[PDB]
Amino acid sequence: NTQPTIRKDGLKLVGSWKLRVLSTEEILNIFKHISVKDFTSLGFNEVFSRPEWMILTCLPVPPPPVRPSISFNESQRGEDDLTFKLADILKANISLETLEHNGAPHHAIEEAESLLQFHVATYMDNDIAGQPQALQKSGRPVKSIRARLKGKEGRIRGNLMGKRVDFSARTVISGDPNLELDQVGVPKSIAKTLTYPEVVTPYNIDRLTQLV
Amino acid sequence: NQEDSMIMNQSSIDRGLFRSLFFRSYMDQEKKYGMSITETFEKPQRTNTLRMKHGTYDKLDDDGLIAPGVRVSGEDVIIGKTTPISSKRDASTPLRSTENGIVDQVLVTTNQDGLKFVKVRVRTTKIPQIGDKF
Amino acid sequence: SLMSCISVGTDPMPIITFLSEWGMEPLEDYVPHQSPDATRVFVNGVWHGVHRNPARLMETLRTLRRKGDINPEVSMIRDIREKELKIFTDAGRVYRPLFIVEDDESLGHKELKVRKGHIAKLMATEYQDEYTWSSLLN
Amino acid sequence: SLHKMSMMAHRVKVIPYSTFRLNLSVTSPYNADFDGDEMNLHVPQSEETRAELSQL
Amino acid sequence: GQQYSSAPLRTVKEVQFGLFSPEEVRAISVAKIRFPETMDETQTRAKIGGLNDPRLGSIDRNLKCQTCQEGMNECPGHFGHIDLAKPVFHVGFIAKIKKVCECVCMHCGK
Amino acid sequence: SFNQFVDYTLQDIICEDSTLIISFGKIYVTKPMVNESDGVTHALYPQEARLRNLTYSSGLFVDVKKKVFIGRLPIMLRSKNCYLSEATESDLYKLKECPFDMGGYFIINGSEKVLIAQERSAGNIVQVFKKAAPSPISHVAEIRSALEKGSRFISTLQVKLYGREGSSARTIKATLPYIKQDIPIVIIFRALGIIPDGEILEHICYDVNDWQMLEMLKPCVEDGFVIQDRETALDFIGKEKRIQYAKDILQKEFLPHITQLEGFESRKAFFLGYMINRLLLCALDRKDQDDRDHFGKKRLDLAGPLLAQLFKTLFKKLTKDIFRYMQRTVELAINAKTITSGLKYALATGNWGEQKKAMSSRAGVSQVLNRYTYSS
Amino acid sequence: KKLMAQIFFGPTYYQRLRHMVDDKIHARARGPMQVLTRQPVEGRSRDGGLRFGEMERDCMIAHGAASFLKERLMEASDAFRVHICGICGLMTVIAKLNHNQFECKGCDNKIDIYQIHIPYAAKLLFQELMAMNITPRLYTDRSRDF
Amino acid sequence: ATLKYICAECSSKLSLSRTDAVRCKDCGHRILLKARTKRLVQFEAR
Amino acid sequence: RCSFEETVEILFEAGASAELDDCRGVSENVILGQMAPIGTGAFDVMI
RNA sequence: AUCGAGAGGA
DNA sequence: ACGATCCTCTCGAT
Ligand SMILES: [Mg+2]
Ligand SMILES: [Zn+2]
Ligand SMILES: [Zn+2]
Ligand SMILES: [Zn+2]
Ligand SMILES: [Zn+2]
Repeated sequence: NTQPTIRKDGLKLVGSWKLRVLSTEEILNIFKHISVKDFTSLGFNEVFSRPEWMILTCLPVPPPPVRPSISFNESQRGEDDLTFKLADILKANISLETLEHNGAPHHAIEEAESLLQFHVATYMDNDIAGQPQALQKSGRPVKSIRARLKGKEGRIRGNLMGKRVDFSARTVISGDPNLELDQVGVPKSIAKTLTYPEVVTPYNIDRLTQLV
Repeated sequence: NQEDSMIMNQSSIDRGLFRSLFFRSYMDQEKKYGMSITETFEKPQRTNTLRMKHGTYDKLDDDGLIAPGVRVSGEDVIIGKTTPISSKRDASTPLRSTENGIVDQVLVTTNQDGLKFVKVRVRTTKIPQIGDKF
Repeated sequence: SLMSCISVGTDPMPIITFLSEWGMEPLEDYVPHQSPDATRVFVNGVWHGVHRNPARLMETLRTLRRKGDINPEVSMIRDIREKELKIFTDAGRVYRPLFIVEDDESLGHKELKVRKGHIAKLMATEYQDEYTWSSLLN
Repeated sequence: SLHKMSMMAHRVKVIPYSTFRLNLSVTSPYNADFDGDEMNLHVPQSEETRAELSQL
Repeated sequence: GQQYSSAPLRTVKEVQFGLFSPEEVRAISVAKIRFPETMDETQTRAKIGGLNDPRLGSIDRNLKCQTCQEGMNECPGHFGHIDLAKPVFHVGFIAKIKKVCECVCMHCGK
Repeated sequence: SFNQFVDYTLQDIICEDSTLIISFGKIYVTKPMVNESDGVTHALYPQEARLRNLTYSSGLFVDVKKKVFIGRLPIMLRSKNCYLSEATESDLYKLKECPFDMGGYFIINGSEKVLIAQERSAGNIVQVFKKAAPSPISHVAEIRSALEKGSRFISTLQVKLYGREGSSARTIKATLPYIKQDIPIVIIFRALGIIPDGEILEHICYDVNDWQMLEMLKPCVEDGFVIQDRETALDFIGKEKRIQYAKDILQKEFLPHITQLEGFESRKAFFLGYMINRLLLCALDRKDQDDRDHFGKKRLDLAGPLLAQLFKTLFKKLTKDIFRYMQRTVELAINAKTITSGLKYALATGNWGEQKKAMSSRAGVSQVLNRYTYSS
Repeated sequence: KKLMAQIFFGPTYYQRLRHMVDDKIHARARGPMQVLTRQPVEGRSRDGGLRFGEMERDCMIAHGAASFLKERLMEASDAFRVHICGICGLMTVIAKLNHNQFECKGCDNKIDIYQIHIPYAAKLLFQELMAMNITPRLYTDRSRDF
Repeated sequence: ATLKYICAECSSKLSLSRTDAVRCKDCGHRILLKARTKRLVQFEAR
Repeated sequence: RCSFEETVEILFEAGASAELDDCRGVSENVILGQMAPIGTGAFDVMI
């Protein structure tokens, strides 16, 4: 029987043949089986990565350090956009633990399996096809881990290979002919500022202390 | 005076050549939608809250607003205001971490909403020094 | 630039009208094949028709923009060699300075209409500090 | 910073006035002129680091 | 700038990209995450069984990161974790995952 | 620009889809006021608002049929309302307002804001474009068509000359509003009533010794004697359910200026000919491509027309929150604000034209003047 | 003494431009830091840092000045110690520091563990990564198992 | 002589209290300036 | 590669394929803030 | 202090 | 998909 000619439509897999959509759930099965020798031939590693993993079971949750707070305030609140989107998510997620075991109604489930998938795609990205997002406190648009992670002024590019740093300084500059080539006239007030941790030593103390 | 620097008669600077004034104004208001939470302009001092600024307050009288002929500079508080959260948490603007001058005029009005309003102006005279552009 | 200004926008129709009341055989009754020497007319990017002898028509228009009976804003362009006549009343068009020249002169050649005459009456208005820019305009 | 040359260790000479002062002829590699160009300074914290700057 | 550790010190020499087995996710957690709120249980100010904390670092610059103490200037945040319901795709994966099927086949999956 | 907003424009925006299921008329406008909470209504003076972060803006009064206010309107300093507009020199120093100050700005919360002219490509213009190599179409005459008094329904018609040089039989097609594909002109021409192979050519080629051009068209005519009739021209654009649909498009969105009413059919055929005439003048190299950088085929949108693109947009809102206290009345409800505050936000930011953001209007039209030096 | 060359001398109208040095001469020597990153803050206005850009790095590498790159990329700026599982390469650890206690639950590892050293921004990313369902396994020996 | 505010428009030595809010003595303009200070200031005339 | 143009996804296909990063690259040792196999870091030091 | 928008210095 | 570096500053918002 067969392999459909498959289609991406939003966040769903859709097939022709010779139309049944691929419910999220379908695809877990599969892989949950597929072979070891099948994996690997194509890119996988028994222990470190498996196609069933490629799809979402359970979603970790990033602790505060990753997404924290406060404001203009004190008594009146604070938060980043992951705590907000890391809600739209624990949000619809109980909207569905509240149907299956409470009020249960056939084709009006799936209105809300796309929410829960959708916010879980959004919490990871949103500069894609169709709708971006926004409010439900700030307006726009949004946040996402990805753009945090993304090119320039974003982690890796802007915080890891290029950080802002201590003991530095900056001014205007001008030329002065009675200075030797390898010198640099540092103005005083700055020298009064930047510091160099020296270690105490028989050798230095006398001078050293007269500084302290 | 190379690769475009130029040399200036420090004598004639003194006589007053290329001098300027330099005012800068700071601003403040009181609260938001509170039926019981209202910033207050005052000259603070702890009162269970104790997060007040590194710098000095003693240049503010009681309305919490420096007087005019007063010379400020450093991290000096120019406008004391406290915001009570449960209590007297400081929240008062100090002068630029770099500027220094003299208060010139201080204004006290209000906004559409019957709001307490303040705009403090500080004046400095800046003199053609070494690195200045022209 | 110093002397630049910008269209603010008039109303097309009082002209449209004037046009259809001075030749400008309108479009519908158009017969391209039995009247090719037809400067076709254009208003605000619309084709309202045609016109034989558009010449005897512009003059008139110009005298009417320059006397003041048609807004001085409205631009009046007659392209001779492509047989079109575009009249613009759009808003947001920049435009400008200048004086006029019509050879309008008796004892000799092509001249500027202006003269020490007007200009001296213009300064007249500098020391009494009724001749404004605008009177130059009209 | 489009060279190694836009960076180089120098010898400090504290002075009055508030401009980083430098030698004409060390201009090019920086590509500075003096009609306002601004310039950064960093300060090594390890004895090694000091070495790395003064030697390489 | 943080305390003595008994632990030793190593330099990084290998990095293993790889993925998330729900397996570990709930093996590795401390979280449960049962409610979608941040902290107010009837104006009551503290944290909650819900979001941001049931064994997780803090705010009022306080040490209760689970007998962990040392707090927010040494609390490598420790992970939360949350069971979903009926599974879901994973965005930057859609397109390999579409390619995976245009590659395996139905019902037995070979 | 401003004056001719107020003075005229404004009043015309308020008359329109204005009417209800209620009829506004004369809008009335105040020299700027201010209602401080708990109080009379003061007379507002520029220097005064620059100081207490008030908005030099005046009162919006509408004369509503079976006297009434809907918002306020930021006033262009030194415009016909700004009290500074009639002021003597010594009258000025008096209001503490510099007499060298030339005004031309607004004042919103003490910050003087300037509306930045905006440059854009004119409409209702005829434009031809040779298109690249790697493309089948080879020239295209186009028109960003849309109405001067009434909306901003934006409707772009293209007349592409599918077929590069030589590449077999150069056919001509066009483009239409909410529609499926292109159209060989001759249908369309038949569809506007012009039917005879050649009563058509007149609408295009204007002199008959121009075989060259004629011939250029020899192959269009041929994509159509598969249709020799009004009703089956209208046909091809999908019975009676979908004929209609076309007798519309070819009145409501096909060349909207000109008109949208009933019988103005030939008024358009002719045009469409005109388009094609230049489209072909340009393909036979008798005449040059159309230069996209002629200042003459662009406009600057000053402050009037901007306040204008906002005022409509909110006046349509106050207008329709109202089709709503009222929908729910069955058995004054106006939210003034919407407007008196929408205006403020745009004038206050730079997101020219409310909430959504979208309005990458983004110009940050509205900036904070500059005042380092007079000449700036 | 007279000057050998005659000179150009005259009145010429000159301009004083905003931009005076004393309003620029910021200098930092360790100060406040952001909340997220733990990196110094932007702006002299708040005693920030200067950006030692991707670009200046290239040049340090150019010179061959390794150690200095670490110092600048770690000791000034982010720098942070984290513990790790000596098995399941993870920031899954638990500093019950004091009570010489270590554990890596589940893994149940109590003797295979690691204190290591990285840019706090590092840890971040990794957590960010993890929180996007990916493992950034941290291994200790130049060694792959074979 | 013991002073506190001064409204701007007319020039009256007002001096009033936390809670008579703001406004003048028949010249109502809520503006109001802060006096001068009295620890008289020393200038270097340089 | 991360340290350049398409960053999030190189991270993902890296995630899925279980790439094992050597960490012999300047770019990556800068990320873990350790010495670089560079001039000063190319040899080792002993006794 | 996070965020978006324009203005300016090389 | 990218797109000079660094740089100081002002206005406005859930
Ligand atoms: Mg220069
Ligand atoms: Zn902890
Ligand atoms: Zn199969
Ligand atoms: Zn572990
Ligand atoms: Zn008075």
